[PDB]
Amino acid sequence: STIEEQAKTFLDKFNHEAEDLFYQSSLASWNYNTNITEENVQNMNNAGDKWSAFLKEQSTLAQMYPLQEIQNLTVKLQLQALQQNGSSVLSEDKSKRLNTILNTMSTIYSTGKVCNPDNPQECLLLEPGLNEIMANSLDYNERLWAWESWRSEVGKQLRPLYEEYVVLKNEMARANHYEDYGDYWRGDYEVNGVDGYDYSRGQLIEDVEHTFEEIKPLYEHLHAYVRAKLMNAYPSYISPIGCLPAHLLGDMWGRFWTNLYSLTVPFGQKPNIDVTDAMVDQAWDAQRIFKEAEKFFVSVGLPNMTQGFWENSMLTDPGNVQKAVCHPTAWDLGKGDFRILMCTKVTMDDFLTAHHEMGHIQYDMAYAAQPFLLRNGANEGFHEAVGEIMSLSAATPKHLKSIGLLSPDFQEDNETEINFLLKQALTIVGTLPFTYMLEKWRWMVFKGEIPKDQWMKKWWEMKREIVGVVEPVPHDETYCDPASLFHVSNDYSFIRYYTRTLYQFQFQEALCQAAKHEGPLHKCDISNSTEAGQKLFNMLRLGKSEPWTLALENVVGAKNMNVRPLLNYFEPLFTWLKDQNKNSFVGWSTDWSPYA
Amino acid sequence: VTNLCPFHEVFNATRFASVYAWNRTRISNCVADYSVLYNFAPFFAFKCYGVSPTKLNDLCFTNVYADSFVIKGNEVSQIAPGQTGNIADYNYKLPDDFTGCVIAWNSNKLDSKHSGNYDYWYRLFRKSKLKPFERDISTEIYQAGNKPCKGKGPNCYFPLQSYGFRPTYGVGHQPYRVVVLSFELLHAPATVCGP
Ligand SMILES: *[C@@H]1O[C@H](CO)[C@@H](O)[C@H](O)[C@H]1NC(C)=O
Ligand SMILES: *[C@@H]1O[C@H](CO)[C@@H](O)[C@H](O)[C@H]1NC(C)=O
Ligand SMILES: *[C@@H]1O[C@H](CO)[C@@H](O)[C@H](O)[C@H]1NC(C)=O
Ligand SMILES: *[C@@H]1O[C@H](CO)[C@@H](O)[C@H](O)[C@H]1NC(C)=O
Ligand SMILES: *[C@@H]1O[C@H](CO)[C@@H](O)[C@H](O)[C@H]1NC(C)=O
Ligand SMILES: *[C@@H]1O[C@H](CO)[C@@H](O)[C@H](O)[C@H]1NC(C)=O
Repeated sequence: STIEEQAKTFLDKFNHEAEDLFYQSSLASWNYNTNITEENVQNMNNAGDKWSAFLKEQSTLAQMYPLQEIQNLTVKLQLQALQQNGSSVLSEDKSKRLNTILNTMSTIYSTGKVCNPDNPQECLLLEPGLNEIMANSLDYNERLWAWESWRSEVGKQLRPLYEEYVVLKNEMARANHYEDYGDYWRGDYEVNGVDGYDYSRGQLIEDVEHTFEEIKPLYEHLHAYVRAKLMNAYPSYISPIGCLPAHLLGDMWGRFWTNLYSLTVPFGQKPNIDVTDAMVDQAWDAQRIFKEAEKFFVSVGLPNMTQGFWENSMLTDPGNVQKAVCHPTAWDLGKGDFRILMCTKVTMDDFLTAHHEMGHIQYDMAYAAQPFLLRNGANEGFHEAVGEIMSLSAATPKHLKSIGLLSPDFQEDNETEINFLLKQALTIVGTLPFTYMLEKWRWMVFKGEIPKDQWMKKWWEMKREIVGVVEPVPHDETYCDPASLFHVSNDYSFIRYYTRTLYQFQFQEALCQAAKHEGPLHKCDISNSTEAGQKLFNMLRLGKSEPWTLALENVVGAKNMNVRPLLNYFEPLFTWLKDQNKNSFVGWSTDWSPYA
Repeated sequence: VTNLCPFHEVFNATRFASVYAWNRTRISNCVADYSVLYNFAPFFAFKCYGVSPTKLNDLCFTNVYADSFVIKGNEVSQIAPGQTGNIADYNYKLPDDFTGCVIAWNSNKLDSKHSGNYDYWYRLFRKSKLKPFERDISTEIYQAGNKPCKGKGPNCYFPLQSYGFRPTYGVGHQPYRVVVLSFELLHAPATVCGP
């Protein structure tokens, strides 16, 4: 028997044992998030430890088959994913140090509290205390206090931990034959051995920067318009040519400009489409929402939800004694078990979230036939992009009127279209420079291009230049403002939100063309279009079995990420923004600061 | 009609044998009344090969062989002549000229104990493909490499794996009970007929 034949038998034994152990861990994790008890914490840890130990043993056994002697690429993909060392390539001492740094930074972030001055007892956590301030408060000093105190009392604790975190992560990545930890993260988009579909890790940097150059004109006019509206609200705080103060952006970091909508709404006398009152007028419950979502996917040729879905999912808050983690999630426990955990309320937001989460379920049911190690999105941005395009069609007035939630007499004029597109750009467009600049800073830190004594200096030079955002308080090298975000202090790659954003509009533009949609792209509804559903399913069933460049080609016809569909979506707003900024300064000066 | 064929035991047994060691029962010297079969259970995958089911009462055979076992929902389709997979290749294989019927029905209530009904095993590895109508109850350690095994090892595997039946699974993974009726007439006068 050849090495490739022994690996096929090894992967055959692995698939059957992994599906059982993964189901035990997923079921124990479900029983805790739906019934938060102390007994369920231990059963979740016991089942999770047995699953983690099984993978560590199989990873060592998988590393006994040399990949060079395997020619079947589907077998090589499963062996390569299982042979991934990760932290197991470091010494036992350094891996124990690394896991301690990771737990401490996660503990500092989740438990870090800030106490108001003159009351050492009135303290606020990030969630919900400081987040409520950064999302609703209009007081300059109150927002400045929450922004600065979170970074000077919690971020400074993370600064020494993050320095040793970079050293050990670089030693881990370089022992796995990567350039640095940033190059390690970029391996999620790597493709080798497929002629015409290969993709290098360094190519992601060039593609992200190239597509970002085309986003600059739209973002600069969005930035200029937001600055003008905010300058009328804070005339003594904002320069007409300077960057935007970092604490006046809608959240703790300015990751999304969504909350700036009340002050930057173009036509503040035309109300939003809120079918929440209509859902209560028609006695809608949580089952009706998910039933309507089920009808949506069925209308495009996708299968209905399994019987076990309606029986095992938790589509409502358990209430009273039984507590649960109300964050909406989609569960793929395996072996035909698909569930959705959600404390659904009769609102329009939960209506759109149900379509977003059931889109993850359709993705899971599609590639369930794949081997165990190939049951995932094409890359890190695929799964979340599939869920986003579902809420895009479900929120259009064309769809809301076809289901009886929006009145037929309700007419849509170009003033409500601009209000909708502006609200969308504050979240979608407003996060792209934030995401790219943050991830580029970490790429350069891991690559060694930013010295330790210039971490915070380079961080805010890039905020001013790339994001057009200035810090309200000068920060020396005792701070660690990037670590004040969850993903940085909890060791999660961030570029997935940039690629996913460009993916979802590539998906939507392609599916809407298959649905024969006429008019602006943002008004599209792919409902009742089996042709669009067939084109999407041709990628969902692939899972990780094929390169992401090929999976993307099955939907959009192109092999690479493209920013043109994103610009096609926001073109009605981009032309309106340019007309609004005809007597305003577009761009920003990086030398101005609110503390100058 | 005084000697009805004992179909009350095949389709209503307390528990069925594993697929790798499927149970075989011989039915002969009796009057066969298939009309009561639908009363036994809500049949899901009734399928006859080489004989029209509606005429089952109008035919005679020398002997009948009922092969009973339990498989998963996905593996039900593997019980068919000319089929390949795991059950059809290493556990239970039908002849290419198979004549008879196959009756498969869901048993989620009786074969799911909420903690894993690991009493039902299936053969995962074998040296060669199973001959038609053969039982391989051998439990020798399977060798995948070239080194001697004489027991379990890195490339020495147990040929049998236990099903993890639970009631929480979907219809595709919930246990299905299968009874394959094979009709045979070699030389002897048919002692099995209809009413
Ligand atoms: C949740 O846990 C409590 C604590 O034992 C138990 O009484 C209750 O039955 C559990 N509920 C469910 C749905 O498992
Ligand atoms: C690769 O192996 C799988 C089984 O693991 C098989 O189904 C597939 O046909 C093989 N592909 C090639 C190109 O040999
Ligand atoms: C895993 O780590 C070992 C050393 O600990 C190394 O020799 C091997 O090449 C690594 N393999 C992979 C796939 O990372
Ligand atoms: C899905 O719909 C079909 C009819 O098109 C129905 O036969 C089937 O039972 C449904 N599935 C579930 C799980 O209800
Ligand atoms: C889709 O078809 C249904 C009937 O099958 C109809 O009630 C609904 O209005 C249609 N919606 C769209 C957007 O065409
Ligand atoms: C909307 O269209 C009307 C003409 O139909 C035009 O006069 C008006 O300027 C437009 N407004 C915007 C914001 O596009």
